[PDB]
Amino acid sequence: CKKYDVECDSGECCQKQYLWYKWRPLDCRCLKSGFFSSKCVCRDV
Amino acid sequence: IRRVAISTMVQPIFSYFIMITILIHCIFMIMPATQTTYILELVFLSIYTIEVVVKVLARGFILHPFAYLRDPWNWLDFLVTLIGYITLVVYALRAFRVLRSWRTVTIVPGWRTIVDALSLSITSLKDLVLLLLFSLSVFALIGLQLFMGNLKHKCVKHFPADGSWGNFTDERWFNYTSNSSHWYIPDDWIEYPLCGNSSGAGMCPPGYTCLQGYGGNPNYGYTSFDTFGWAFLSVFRLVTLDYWEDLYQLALRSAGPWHILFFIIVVFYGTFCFLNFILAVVVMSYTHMVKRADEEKVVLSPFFELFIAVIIVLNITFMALDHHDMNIEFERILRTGNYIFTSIYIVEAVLKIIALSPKFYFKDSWNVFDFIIVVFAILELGLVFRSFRLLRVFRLAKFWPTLNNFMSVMTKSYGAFVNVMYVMFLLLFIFAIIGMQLFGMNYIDNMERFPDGDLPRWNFTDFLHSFMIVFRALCGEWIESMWDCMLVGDWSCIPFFVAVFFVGNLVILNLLIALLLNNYGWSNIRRVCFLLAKNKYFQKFVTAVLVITSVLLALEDIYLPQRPVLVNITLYVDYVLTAFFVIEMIIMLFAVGFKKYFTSKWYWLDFIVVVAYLLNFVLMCAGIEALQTLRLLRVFRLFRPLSKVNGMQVVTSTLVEAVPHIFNVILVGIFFWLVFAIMGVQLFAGKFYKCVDENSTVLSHEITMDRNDCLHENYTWENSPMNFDHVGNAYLSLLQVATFKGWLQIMNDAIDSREVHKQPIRETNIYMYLYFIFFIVFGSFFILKLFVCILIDIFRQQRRKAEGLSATDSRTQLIYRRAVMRTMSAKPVKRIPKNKIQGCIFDLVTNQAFDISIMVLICLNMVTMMVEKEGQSQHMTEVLYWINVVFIILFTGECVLKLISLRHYYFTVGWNIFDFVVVIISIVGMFLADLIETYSPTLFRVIRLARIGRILRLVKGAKGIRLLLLALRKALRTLFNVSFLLFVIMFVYAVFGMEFFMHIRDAGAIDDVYNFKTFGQSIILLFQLATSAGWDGVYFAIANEEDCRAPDHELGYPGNCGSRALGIAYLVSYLIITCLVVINMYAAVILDYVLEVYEDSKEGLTDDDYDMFFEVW
Ligand SMILES: CN(C)[C@H]1CCCC[C@@H]1Nc1ccc(S(=O)(=O)NC(=O)c2cc(Cl)c(OCC3CCCC3)cc2F)c(F)c1
Ligand SMILES: CC(C)CCC[C@@H](C)[C@H]1CC[C@H]2[C@@H]3CC=C4C[C@@H](OC(=O)CCC(=O)O)CC[C@]4(C)[C@H]3CC[C@]12C
Ligand SMILES: *[C@@H]1O[C@H](CO)[C@@H](O)[C@H](O)[C@H]1NC(C)=O
Ligand SMILES: *[C@@H]1O[C@H](CO)[C@@H](O)[C@H](O)[C@H]1NC(C)=O
Ligand SMILES: *[C@@H]1O[C@H](CO)[C@@H](O)[C@H](O)[C@H]1NC(C)=O
Repeated sequence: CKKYDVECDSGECCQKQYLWYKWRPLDCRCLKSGFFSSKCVCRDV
Repeated sequence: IRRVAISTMVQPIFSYFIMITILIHCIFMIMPATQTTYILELVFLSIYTIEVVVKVLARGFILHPFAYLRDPWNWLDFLVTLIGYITLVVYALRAFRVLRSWRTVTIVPGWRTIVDALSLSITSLKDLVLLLLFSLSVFALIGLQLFMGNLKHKCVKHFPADGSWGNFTDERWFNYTSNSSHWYIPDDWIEYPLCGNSSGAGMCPPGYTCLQGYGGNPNYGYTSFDTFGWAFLSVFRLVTLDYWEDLYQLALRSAGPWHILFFIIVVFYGTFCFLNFILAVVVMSYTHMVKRADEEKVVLSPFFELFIAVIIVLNITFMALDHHDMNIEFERILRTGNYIFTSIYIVEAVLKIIALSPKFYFKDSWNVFDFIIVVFAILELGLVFRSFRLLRVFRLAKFWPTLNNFMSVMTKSYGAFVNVMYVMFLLLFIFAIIGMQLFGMNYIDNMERFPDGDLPRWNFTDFLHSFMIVFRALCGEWIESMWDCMLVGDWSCIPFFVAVFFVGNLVILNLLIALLLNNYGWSNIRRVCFLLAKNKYFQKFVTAVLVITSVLLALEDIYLPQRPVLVNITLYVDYVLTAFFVIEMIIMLFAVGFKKYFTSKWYWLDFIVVVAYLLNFVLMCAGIEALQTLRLLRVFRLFRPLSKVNGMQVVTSTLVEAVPHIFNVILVGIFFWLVFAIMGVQLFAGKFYKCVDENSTVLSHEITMDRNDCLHENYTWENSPMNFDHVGNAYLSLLQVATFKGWLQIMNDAIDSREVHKQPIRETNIYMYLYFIFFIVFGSFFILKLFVCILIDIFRQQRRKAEGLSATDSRTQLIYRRAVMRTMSAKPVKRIPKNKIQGCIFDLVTNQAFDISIMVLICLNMVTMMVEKEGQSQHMTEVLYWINVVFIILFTGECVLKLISLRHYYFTVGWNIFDFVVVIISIVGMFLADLIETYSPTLFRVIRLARIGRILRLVKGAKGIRLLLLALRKALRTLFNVSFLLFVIMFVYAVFGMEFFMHIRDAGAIDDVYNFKTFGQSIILLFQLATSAGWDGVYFAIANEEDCRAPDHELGYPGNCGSRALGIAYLVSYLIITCLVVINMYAAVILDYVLEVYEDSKEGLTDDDYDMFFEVW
């Protein structure tokens, strides 16, 4: 598994991460990265 | 010599050489000055002197009829050359050299029409200027009388009884009260809150007393009614609707809610009437110029077309579905769909090119557009070219008839539009250069005067900011920039900004509106029931019942539960009204029958009300609390009686015939705003987040570079309330931008925006302003100004039909008919003088010298009124009172002499009657002024307004002012009907907003004084919102859904949370119905009548012509 803010495709995201002092769940979202372009990264729900 | 000068002067090469030199000079004025710029100014001055020498040796100086200085163009050029040499020999003067750039207007073809229209409008505005000065002066005097020092009211802490400040003495109390540290102010506020002891005004916290005459006025002391100059500035600001909600709220918080009446008058008379006169003058000027200009003089089968149309619509929908923070499945779908769409487009292009021979295929414009799209798509998937994807949306124009016709109209008359836009941008460039030169250094030299010593976001530091500030003023916001300019500058800021407002807003934008207008324009029972239905008394009774119950419905405020009697009255009225509605529906069903009852829209409305009330009654019988929204539907019965008012038929007919066009324009605007909103989403999605601390303050990028650093320091990663995260948010933010309300914050977040998950930096992305500018041109100056044009056309037609005129008659025939009808009614009259002494008085009175002397006396009395100010000694007040006594005595002498001279003939003339009434009022005032003031100050101040009566005589004798006032008087009934419709709409929205947002917690524009708790406060808010002023704050308050506690039905707590969806529906519907439809009606009405008057005084006969004829006869 890989950490927060890393490329992922919805099936390889860790359940939770101890990032910024709380156990935060992680889901692989996909965030704006240009015009009609987006980078898919693992971030907390 | 002379031969050479003539031969060289008229060659086009010389003209184009000079024009290129001027354009280069403009480009160099944009950039900062250096040594290179100095030498290049010398070069440019040399070129201009060569030009001037050539021209003068060609023609002469002034002597000849066609000398050098006989043309204003040469006057401008020669004056600017003189000024350039003066600046070289010996700073503020060197800005105006930019005026040379005006010559560039001649490059664009078709410029003569626009220049002539502009010049005609300016020359025609003279009489309007006189009337504007008079009306603004009258309103400034009224405001000075009403709000003198009211904006200095402050909450002062009581003198402490603990004795820390010491044993009380009058000096000690004054010393404590004057200290600024004892005035109430909430933390982080920059201005002291206003207070007032009148009912409904701002209250002070416990231990605080509302005092007057301490501290400074709001906004660095620039917003007050303390002097006639300041009152004049405030009145002009209120007339222009520039940030007027702030002054409106300050005045009502210091004085009391009833003073709303004042703002109603100035807004109605100043905004809905005069600015419409300016618009009418501009429309006539442009129409005259255009009239003169005109006088001078498989793959090729419908199924495939439908398939590609639906594919295009699907592609537009998927492009709109893009947004921030998506999941992987969604974007995989979207990208796959984009690939499929590109594949379909390639197949379309190849099948067309093969089926239809290549030579003919590229001939069609739409085919080449399609091929351009295909090339851009193949490049995009080859490899930012993804912006060009937006072009696909315009493909829908081929298939949408209305949009196609809109685009065809725009393409038909592009020349005039480009000329107007070029003139607008050239004027903006000239004003930006002048402001950059005049106010450039002051913002830097005197930064300390600013609230934090920090440069404000809008300034004149560089060319880009100067252009932005001037463009903002042209949009309509000039008072705040003027405040900052005065803070760092001097008086010169006032004429500048104000000038920018006239030229840009009231002349150029009105001219663009004028272009838009020119181009886009069992037997027993049934018998008894029919008899009872047609009966007049029964209908009046029903209307009275409806109106009484509707008015009662406005008493249901936040205090209703504390009035048990009112609750009982409400409940019993609900039951009686249910019975009444059932009986009335039964009577109407016996009268007209089922078929005609259920095919009428009004009877649908009545039936819906009946169903809602029966539902509520069965709920109350079942023990369920009544739905309030359902029982608020009875107000909707007020519209049928409202439509039956005398003269109201024209307004409602106009509105019902304008609904289809308004809907079509709304659809087209939705399309264009969809394009702009997709672009905004792609530009600013996810980039409005920022790091904030416990206090809602943004942090420096030095301390928090991004979200990781933000959260490591236990901070908040907060999103801006208005953003472009998806298409709906982009719609709402673009609505804020186009209406010019809340746009400042949106552009600030927009230009501080950086990559996602990064801290915004002040003005790191300045050029993003461009994005908004374009939108404001194509979404506000064009799409939002079509409603008024549609209304103008339809109201013109409707008034023609209302008056019985045939649709086929031409304007000259109508003017001839109006002249003939005027000639039908006319009679002479003669007076007889005395007896010798009385005859001598008669001869004295009739003489025009007497009228001019009275004219002068009235002017002097008006000036004496202007001299009054706050803080003047009691001696000065006594002296002014005695001067006014002298003037009253003189006017009373006038009345005595005229009565003696004219005997009973004095009262034949209406203005004589006005003078008589005014004189009697002034005499009674001399009797009662001593008594009234001694026995509330407000009562004396309000009753002293009758003083204004004897300076209103100044309008008597004017010709153009009389012409405008006659136009206004012919349109008074229609204007009153429009206002009554507006007030009924406001009543409906007030009751519904009282139901919805009566418990929301204080936020934004909503506070203790301004909210929906009572009907009066709701009406105050809705009157403010009917002009679209300050609706961003109201939206923020009523759409808030965070940190709100839900209602507890068991405990009876109603809640304090808002509703974003309900807030959006309420506010957007109100803005569309009032700001874009009903308010614009005013302009429509005005223009028609004004035009009707002007063509009488220009190409026809006017009542003054007959007046002269009968005075002679
Ligand atoms: C000699 N002694 C008569 C003067 C000096 C001593 C104190 C009293 C007086 N001082 C003075 C105060 C104000 C004005 S003023 O110029 O400010 N006011 C007006 O003239 C004016 C005032 C009022 Cl109350 C007014 O009543 C309204 C009418 C409407 C219906 C019935 C009442 C009409 C007026 F014209 C004025 F000249 C005179
Ligand atoms: C027919 C058209 C052309 C004109 C409509 C008339 C308006 C000028 C009227 C209608 C309702 C009136 C409002 C009804 C209720 C109030 C509340 C009133 O203040 C109070 O409630 C005083 C008590 C308190 O504040 O404690 C102040 C006047 C005001 C806003 C009125 C001001 C004048 C209004 C807007
Ligand atoms: C206001 O009160 C504070 C508190 O003692 C004092 O320091 C200050 O000097 C006072 N202001 C003036 C102008 O004296
Ligand atoms: C908010 O401002 C106060 C005073 O300006 C300051 O203590 C801090 O910046 C914020 N408050 C707290 C408790 O941190
Ligand atoms: C976040 O900031 C902390 C503090 O310096 C640093 O140790 C950490 O590596 C950073 N993580 C990321 C993903 O930037």
